[PDB]
Parts: sequence; C-alpha cells; structure tokens
Amino acid sequence: GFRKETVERLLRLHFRDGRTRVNGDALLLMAELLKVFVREAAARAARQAQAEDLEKVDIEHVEKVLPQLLLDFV
Amino acid sequence: GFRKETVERLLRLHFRDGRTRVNGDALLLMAELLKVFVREAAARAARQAQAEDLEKVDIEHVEKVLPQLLLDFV
Amino acid sequence: EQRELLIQRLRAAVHYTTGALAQDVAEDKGVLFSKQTVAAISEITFRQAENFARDLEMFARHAKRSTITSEDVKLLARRSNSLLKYITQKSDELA
Amino acid sequence: EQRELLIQRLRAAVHYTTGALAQDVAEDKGVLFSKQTVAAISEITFRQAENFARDLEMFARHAKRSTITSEDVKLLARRSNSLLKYITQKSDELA
Repeated sequence: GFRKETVERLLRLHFRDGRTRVNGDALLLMAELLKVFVREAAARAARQAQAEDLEKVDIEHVEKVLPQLLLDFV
Repeated sequence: GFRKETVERLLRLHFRDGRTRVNGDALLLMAELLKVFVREAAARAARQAQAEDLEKVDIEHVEKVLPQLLLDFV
Repeated sequence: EQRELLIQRLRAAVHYTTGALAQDVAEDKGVLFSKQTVAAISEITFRQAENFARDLEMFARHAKRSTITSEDVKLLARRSNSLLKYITQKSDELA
Repeated sequence: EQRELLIQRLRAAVHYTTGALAQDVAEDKGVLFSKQTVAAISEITFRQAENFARDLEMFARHAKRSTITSEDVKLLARRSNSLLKYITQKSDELA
C-alpha cells in the first residue's frame, strides 16, 4: 500500500536525532505495518457500523474502535 | 507504595527467559512507576465519578477512563 | 514554508493510500466509507506513524545504533503474537 | 499448586497497596472508592505489571543484556514527557 520512499519521508519527519536513518528492510516492514494498521482501522470501523445497522461508516464508528486499535498497536 | 521485593516477584512471574533478572535501581523505579499508575487510575476514575455527580466511584468510572489510561502508559 | 508543504504532501500521500486500502475493505464487507471517515483514518495513521517513528529511533539507540533495522520493527510488534508473526513472515521473505 | 498460590499472594499484595493508594486519593478528592472499584483497579494494575515486565525483558535483550536496568525502565516511559521526567528524577536521586 505504502511506498518505501513515502515511509522514509514520514519517519524522517519525526526523528529527533540527526544521526537517525532507517535501512531498506525496516522501510519495507514499516510499509507493511502501516498497511495492516489502516486495514485494521477500516475493518473494525466497518464492523462497528454494521453492528449499528449502517452501511455507511462514519467518524463515530472510527472513534468507537480507536482506543482498542491504538492499544493493540502500542 | 509497592515494596521492591513485591515488584521483583511480580515481574519474575512474567519473564519468559530464565536468564532475566532485574537490578535494584530498576526495581525501585518500577515500584515508583506502579505507584503512579495506580494513583492515576484512582484520580481519573474519581474525576469521572465527580463529573457524573457521584461521590462513590464505581467500576463503570474505571472502565470509562481505562482506555486512555492504558494508552498513556503504553 | 517548506516544512509545512512537506507535511501537506505527506498527509496527501497517506490519504491517497488510506482511501485505496479502505476501498478494498469496503468491497469485501459491503459498506462504504464516507470521505470524512477516510480522512479521519488517514489522519490517525499519519499521527500513528509519529509514534512508530519515535519508538524506532529510541529502540535503535537503546541498542547503540543510529540505523533502524528489522529488529527494531519487530520490537514494535512485540505485544501481539499475531502481528509479530506477520512482520516476521514479511522479514523472512526478504533476500 | 504453588504457582496458583503465588499468584494469589501477589494479587493480594497488589490489592493491599492499591487500597492504600486509593484511600489517599479519596481523602484528597472527597470521594470514596467502593470495594469493587478498588479490586478492579488492583486487577488492572496486576495485568499492567505483566505488560511492563514483558517489555522490560525484551528491552534489555534488545541491548544484549539479561539484567534489566534503569535504562530499560526509562524506555517504558518514553512516550510521556512528564512520566519520563518523573522516572528520571527518581533515578537521579539514587546513590
């Protein structure tokens, strides 16, 4: 889902040390981790909307699933 | 709040490696961290009960504050 | 300035990818994600990438390294057996 | 058996400390914590100690160490500037 070059730029936005770099393996794995995170957010919010008998997923559904999502990803 | 010997026994209950030990500094700091965690849980649940006009703090108040508490402690 | 525009471009890239990934979930589950919902998931993901980035930097430094490796990424997934297994699968696939 | 009784004794010790700490918060805020609430906070704390213990073990190992030190505890607090400052204060106090 995510390109390695995008992941590198995203991570470099937040590093506090100028020495910090990220190798290619780690960029690929981070792209995979971010993809799983997005897919989980979407799938969980969709299941919450379905449980509330709605076909359209709203911000309220994301908000309901967000705390456990963040807890599951540390 | 917590004794170092109790903290050591608590942590040793969960270590998956038989080599794992914990030095005295770390036991003291973990006792302090656990004390902060309990105090935060109690204070947050108390403030939630107060916001709901109750003087007695109930499990529902703990449950309401629990997700952000766990997120704040990683 | 340049950093503000960079942040905008990176938020836009995350948003594009988020919409693509959400569309796949939508077709599988028979839901639709509104534009507001896609934007919310994208912003949550952009913010979560900051937590990941800061952790990776500190994890590598904890091991006396300035370069983040697969070992640091695996440590991000340590609390979920299934996530660690998935990341480890993807790592083991690499040449 | 022995491990089950150990777990009971450790849960009891955490519960005793939790009640003492809750009583202090109660007197300050003018609330009371029911027995059920104290037991719930204690069980949450017992479970959170497992997450801390498993993280500390992995953090020390990430640095090639079998002994957990203050550096590993500081890494637990890394995401909260205020918690890290507090833990660092307590660490700096030690002889």
